[PDB]
Amino acid sequence: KLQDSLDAGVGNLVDADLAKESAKLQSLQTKQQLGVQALSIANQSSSSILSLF
Amino acid sequence: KLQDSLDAGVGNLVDADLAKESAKLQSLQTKQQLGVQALSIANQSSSSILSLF
Amino acid sequence: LNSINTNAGAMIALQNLNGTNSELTTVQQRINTGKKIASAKDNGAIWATAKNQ
Amino acid sequence: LNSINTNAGAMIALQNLNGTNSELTTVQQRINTGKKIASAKDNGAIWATAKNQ
Amino acid sequence: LNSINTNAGAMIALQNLNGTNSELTTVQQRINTGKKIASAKDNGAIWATAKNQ
Amino acid sequence: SATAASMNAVKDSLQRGQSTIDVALAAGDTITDLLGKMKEKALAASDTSLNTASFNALKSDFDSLRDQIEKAATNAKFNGVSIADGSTTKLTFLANSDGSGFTVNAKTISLAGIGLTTTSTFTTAAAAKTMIGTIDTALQTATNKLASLGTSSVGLDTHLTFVG
Amino acid sequence: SLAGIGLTTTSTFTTAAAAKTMIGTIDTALQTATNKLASLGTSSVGLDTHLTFVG
Repeated sequence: KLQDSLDAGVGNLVDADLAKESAKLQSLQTKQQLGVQALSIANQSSSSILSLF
Repeated sequence: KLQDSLDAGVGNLVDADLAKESAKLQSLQTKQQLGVQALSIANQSSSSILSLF
Repeated sequence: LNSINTNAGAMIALQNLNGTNSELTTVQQRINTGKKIASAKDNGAIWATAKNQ
Repeated sequence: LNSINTNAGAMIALQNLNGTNSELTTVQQRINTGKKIASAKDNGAIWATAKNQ
Repeated sequence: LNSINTNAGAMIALQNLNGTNSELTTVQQRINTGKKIASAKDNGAIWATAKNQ
Repeated sequence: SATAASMNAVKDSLQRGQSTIDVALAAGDTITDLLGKMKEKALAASDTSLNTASFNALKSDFDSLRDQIEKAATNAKFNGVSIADGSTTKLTFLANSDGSGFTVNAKTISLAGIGLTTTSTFTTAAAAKTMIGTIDTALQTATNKLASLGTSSVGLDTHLTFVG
Repeated sequence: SLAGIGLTTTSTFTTAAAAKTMIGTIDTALQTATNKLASLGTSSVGLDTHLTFVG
């Protein structure tokens, strides 16, 4: 019984509760797509200078 | 009686507790599928670079 | 500032994207391992305590 | 770091998947053999005592 | 509210699922032990009364 | 512009220190698993009810794990430099363009550094009963050293982000 | 081999007392062979652990 209790205590200290990461994964994937699109938009700022010449 | 005691001692030494294996097997199968999915997500990091070009 | 030699907005966007990729890598390791403290880099005190336990 | 050559996160995920596969094959052999010490590799000293007994 | 940094509905669904898990765990433990009160945690007063009796 | 261009060397030294600490952490994982197996070996040898052959086999397994710890500590090098081999007192990595460092004290994890010895063993049950606590202290100091190295690596990564 | 476990290619018994001595001879041979196999298994586990660290 004491060995089972120690293993349960190690699992409490260390184990991740994966149901939260199941949502955080999709959220961070949407964040990565939005950030890549925002960077692609930010890269284009130099293009406007050519229209003035 | 002595031979029975010796065989019981060998069984105490080497025999597995299969009831714990019945839980560890299912947990490791779920963990293996989760690790395969996580590695598959890790493989895709290069694809974001194409959007910037 | 309509400079062509420098683009600060791309710099800030790349920093935000790098932070998003870091968070996604953390979630990836936490899913594939099943542990929120898989190594001494995650949290050294709780990690050493769990190892001794 | 947005390298198109090195992919450190995939290597880390592959290491965790290899460790999970090792634990799973260990559980498979322990389930089919019925022993937690089926051979000298599992524990040479206990295997020796069990063989002599 | 269309945030990518927060998901309160997933939190409430997690709370409800954890409560259902607690009910399923206490019921399976009651089926296994065969008693509505198998330990002092279940109900200490009638537990001590049943121990003395 | 020169001060900004000089920061690439700072980032390079920071990542080099991170990789060195990573190799040390892998060797420490090996050393901790070996120390745990040595613990159950000494704990079994402490029992007086065993016959001589079982105590001898436990002694042989203990010596084998000890030699394995010595080799695993020997091999923990990143390109000829090591924070855990015990070959140096400390490593330093650039923290700024002026050459100010980011000191990382070495944490030796060889048998000499964890309080053990190349010839440590037990020849009697009382010697195994003392080796129980000896291995406990060794594993505890090893986990403390690895925790300090991991905290140093996280600090290296944080300063890397600030330098960028 | 038979030379490595304390026996011989011509080892045998021709009398009951020789068989009673061979009982202990076979005991010592089985014990030494089993200890050798245990050391080989420990060496194999060490090779696997070093393989993981090398990767």
